[PDB]
Amino acid sequence: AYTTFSQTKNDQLKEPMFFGQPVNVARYDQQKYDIFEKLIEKQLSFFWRPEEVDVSRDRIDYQALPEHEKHIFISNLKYQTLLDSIQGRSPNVALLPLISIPELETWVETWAFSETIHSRSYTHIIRNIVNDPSVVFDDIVTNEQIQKRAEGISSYYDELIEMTSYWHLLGEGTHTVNGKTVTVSLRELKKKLYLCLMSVNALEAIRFYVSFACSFAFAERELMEGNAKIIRLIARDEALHLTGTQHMLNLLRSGADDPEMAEIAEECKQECYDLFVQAAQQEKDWADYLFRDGSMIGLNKDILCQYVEYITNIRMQAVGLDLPFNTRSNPIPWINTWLV
Amino acid sequence: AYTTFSQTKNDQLKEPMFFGQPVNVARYDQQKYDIFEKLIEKQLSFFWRPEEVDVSRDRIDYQALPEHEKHIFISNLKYQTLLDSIQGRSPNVALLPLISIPELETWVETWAFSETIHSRSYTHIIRNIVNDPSVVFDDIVTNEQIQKRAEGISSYYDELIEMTSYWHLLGEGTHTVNGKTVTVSLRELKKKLYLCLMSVNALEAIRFYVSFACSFAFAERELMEGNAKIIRLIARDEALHLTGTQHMLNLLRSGADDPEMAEIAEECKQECYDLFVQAAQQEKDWADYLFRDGSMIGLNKDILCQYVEYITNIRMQAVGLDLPFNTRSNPIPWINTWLV
Ligand SMILES: [Fe+3]
Ligand SMILES: [Fe+3]
Ligand SMILES: [Fe+3]
Ligand SMILES: [Fe+3]
Ligand SMILES: [Hg+2]
Ligand SMILES: [Hg+2]
Ligand SMILES: [Hg+2]
Ligand SMILES: [Hg+2]
Ligand SMILES: [Hg+2]
Ligand SMILES: [Hg+2]
Ligand SMILES: [Hg+2]
Ligand SMILES: [Hg+2]
Ligand SMILES: [Hg+2]
Ligand SMILES: [Hg+2]
Ligand SMILES: [Hg+2]
Ligand SMILES: [Hg+2]
Ligand SMILES: [Hg+2]
Ligand SMILES: [Hg+2]
Repeated sequence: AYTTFSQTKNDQLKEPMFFGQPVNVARYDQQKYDIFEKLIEKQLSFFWRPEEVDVSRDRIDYQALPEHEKHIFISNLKYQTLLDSIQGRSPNVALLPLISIPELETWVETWAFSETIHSRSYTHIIRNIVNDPSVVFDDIVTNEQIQKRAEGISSYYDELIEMTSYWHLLGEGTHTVNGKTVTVSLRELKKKLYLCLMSVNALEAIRFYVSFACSFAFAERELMEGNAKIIRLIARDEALHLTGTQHMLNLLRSGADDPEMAEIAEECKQECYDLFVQAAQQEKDWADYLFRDGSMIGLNKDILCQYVEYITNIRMQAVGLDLPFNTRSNPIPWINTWLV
Repeated sequence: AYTTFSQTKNDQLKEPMFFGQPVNVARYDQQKYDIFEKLIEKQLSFFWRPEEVDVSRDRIDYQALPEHEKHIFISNLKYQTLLDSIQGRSPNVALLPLISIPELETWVETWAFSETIHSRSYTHIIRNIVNDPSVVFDDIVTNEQIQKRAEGISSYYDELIEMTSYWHLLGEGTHTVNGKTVTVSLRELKKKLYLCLMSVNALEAIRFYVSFACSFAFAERELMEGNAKIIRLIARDEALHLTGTQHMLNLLRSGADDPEMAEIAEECKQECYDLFVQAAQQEKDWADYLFRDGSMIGLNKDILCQYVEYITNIRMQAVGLDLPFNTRSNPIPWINTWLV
């Protein structure tokens, strides 16, 4: 029941962010939430081209890196590549079919587009530091530790997409599909979308930042400067992306949008909390693999764990959740000079 | 059965453009088809911001225009706005769930993104020429003469999307849903995709170009010059978009990407031909409504009717279809000053 151009003349200012009438005319002279228009304008002002960044010396730096440092650097890069591969397509496939206001529709498409630029930058880096990129790219898919760290991301998007298709095809109700009873509940679909957004928020807010810390650890010793310039630019984009998710989530919580979403945000509060705790544990577990061949000065399992707890508390506080970790000061204040 | 990250390590150089394993890793160091990477590169190199175009004098030009000319200009602009509203979201929602090679996936997202910029440019123009943009935007959804084509375009996308959901959810076969038999055929889905792509090719290559003639006719008179600059940038992007659909269609019908698709194309060849003529006829009938109160310097019902046949022959020939109209040289070579 999805349509690329709804024929009903509706007041886009009164539609809910999600699950309302699909957007027909794309207009930007007015908006229900100006924050999304501001985010679009910001992201567009940040447009950058990866191939323009000089990465000619990163090859020399990487090649001369001790083996364990190569492992750390490349493992981190592979995870970043995984995230943006997923983030380039997922917002469009999973969220686009559910948006009912133009500013949010275009923000999602712009956001997704910016992630494809990130992916293009990783190819730019990879192709210029290793002889055979295929070894790196192929490993992203088969690496058990990389997929264990990311487990839950694609699966959540996939479930939401499947539930969305059932909704658009059959509508609300209890149906009989090939002899099996299938329930299509919009409230349940709203819950899935809501928790998906919270998961994406955690991906943006924590997963990416942990990886930035590892990238900039090399920038601190004046190595991989081409990669550093790129990660700085990517970080600037991710900051906008997480601002977008924090606002979507907090606006839904406010009850100023779909009233049902406000009820859902409250009822599912523990699930929100749980997914953050789970994501944090995954990031921590990754350290055992990251430093399997040795650590670096200022970058090891303990420092990584402290940073995960540090940033997780900040991000959870930002969306109204209790803090699961002991409070602490930034374990790696040097990261500030690289962010924003 | 769609996934945002297929867990199987596959050779992306050997997958078909569509219906293969969903793209997992986004890489750009290699490609099955170079054209899509080159198109991505070109499109990124053409990035532009509408707000940077001075449209301060279009206001007075528009007010000074005779009433029938205001109708011509605004009706045309409304149609362009409709086309890009649909094109900003549809390639993403309709094609992403079916693409199996990374270069094509990112091209589609880049292409769709470029369309959102176009939509933003129309808002820039409209808000600077009428005082109350709402009157213009609302008429787009309700305008009888416009919605004719709108529904026809949306239909192809909407049906493809619906059939794609059934395919991902139930797979091929004869299923039952609430007492009704629902048959899912990959062959029929492929035909749907082919028809849809041909329709988009006609939209990109014919519908847009007819509107460009309508727009640049004013530019020739040094009127609505801000609009002219924007449409010129839009036409530059559209040339890339049509290049992309022409390659997709030609690769699908030759049989080098998927034998079944080549077989289907030949099968529904007559349908495709009438599909194109129909689209041309619609643009013709439109030119009518456009001049139902008079003509202007350089454009009228007949000259526009001639341009439609001229461009249609060229575009249809490009994708292996017979020529429906008598051959002639360009009716308005002056338009070349503004096109690629
Ligand atoms: Fe990213
Ligand atoms: Fe992001
Ligand atoms: Fe366009
Ligand atoms: Fe286009
Ligand atoms: Hg999500
Ligand atoms: Hg998600
Ligand atoms: Hg890391
Ligand atoms: Hg780290
Ligand atoms: Hg829940
Ligand atoms: Hg919550
Ligand atoms: Hg810790
Ligand atoms: Hg299509
Ligand atoms: Hg289509
Ligand atoms: Hg026209
Ligand atoms: Hg025209
Ligand atoms: Hg056909
Ligand atoms: Hg056709
Ligand atoms: Hg004619």
